[PDB]
Amino acid sequence: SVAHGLAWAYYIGYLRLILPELQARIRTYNQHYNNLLRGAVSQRLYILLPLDCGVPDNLSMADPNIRFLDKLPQQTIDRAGIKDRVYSNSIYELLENGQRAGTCVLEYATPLITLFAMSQYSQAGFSREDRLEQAKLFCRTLEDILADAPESQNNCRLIAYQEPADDSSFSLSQEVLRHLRQ
Amino acid sequence: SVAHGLAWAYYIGYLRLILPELQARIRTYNQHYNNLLRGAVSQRLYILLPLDCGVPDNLSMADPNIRFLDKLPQQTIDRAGIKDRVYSNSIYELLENGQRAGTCVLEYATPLITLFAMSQYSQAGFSREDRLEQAKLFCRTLEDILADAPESQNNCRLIAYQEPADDSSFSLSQEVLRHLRQ
Ligand SMILES: Cc1ccc2c(=O)c3cccc(CC(=O)O)c3oc2c1C
Ligand SMILES: Cc1ccc2c(=O)c3cccc(CC(=O)O)c3oc2c1C
Repeated sequence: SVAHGLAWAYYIGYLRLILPELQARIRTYNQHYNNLLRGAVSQRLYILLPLDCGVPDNLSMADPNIRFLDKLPQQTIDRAGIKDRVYSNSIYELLENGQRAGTCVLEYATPLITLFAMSQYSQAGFSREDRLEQAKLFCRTLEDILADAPESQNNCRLIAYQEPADDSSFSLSQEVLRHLRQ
Repeated sequence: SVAHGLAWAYYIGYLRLILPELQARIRTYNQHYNNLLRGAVSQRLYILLPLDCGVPDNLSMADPNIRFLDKLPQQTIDRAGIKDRVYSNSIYELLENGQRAGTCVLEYATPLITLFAMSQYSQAGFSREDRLEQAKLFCRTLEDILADAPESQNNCRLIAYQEPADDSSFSLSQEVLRHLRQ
């Protein structure tokens, strides 16, 4: 199964690398730019999982109620298969009814890009129906990995959603706010 | 298939983001530091694919006839799912009888880390035998992808190899040089 392997790859090649020092990075940021923030970023990493596998080029453009505010200070990673790579995470403001309702570190799950690409390329032998099935499977597998994972406790949140196409009353910031509220 | 999706993920999420500007980065290196390197690094990316999926902490330590020389100039990435990310590549010295015999951009394919991990974790439901079969299928699938991929014509080379178990005296250094010499 591609989703099974993708979930493990996403965990092994990203999440178990980024999550250990994430809560430290967020506390550090909440220390030094506190005068600037007049608030506090939340502790967890919020990962967007659109089931249609539609990943935009820029998250800032994706919803007018989600707004880029700041970068976390970087993290260079020193491991096998990874040498001197610079990882950065972005911090977003979430608006509700014109007002700031939350601030969190937020990003899309990259393997959805691969699932989407696989459905476009004929050499991959992957249909658009295969795609939705695999995306749900990817979400559930990853969910299960993180439940039992030493690195993943209390510091990572999966936000999976299906977007109606295309009455489009959907709000991405509403969906994130629903998880943030806890 | 796990390998099928890992190969596509490696192409979609690394190789096609890195290959397009590789030669230019190398060409550019062969100038600014031509006086420092006193030679030339070859222009392709050499990807090591150990079938036993053993990927070392430091390649430099996998064979002592493989020594780290220098880093390439950095590339920043502007794609979807990957804003403000800094990628570097490494140049290695290959030794033969104590002297330099070649210079190349060299790295292990990361999905083999994932294949290895999956064989170690119960939750992955993935055996040692599953691992070797999938590693072979990964190489074949990746080959097929690169053969017809726009970004991957003539700037990439796969070095798949199987370590004998009888003699613990196989030479990665020599294997890489065997490809290099053409
Ligand atoms: C741009 C892009 C696209 C797809 C993947 C991916 O499938 C994928 C799968 C497993 C692990 C990674 C590593 C990462 O998210 O940095 C992956 O990264 C991808 C990236 C960076
Ligand atoms: C450290 C590590 C381990 C495993 C993968 C991986 O499986 C994997 C699979 C597909 C794509 C990527 C992205 C990359 O190699 O930068 C992947 O990256 C990994 C990395 C960076």
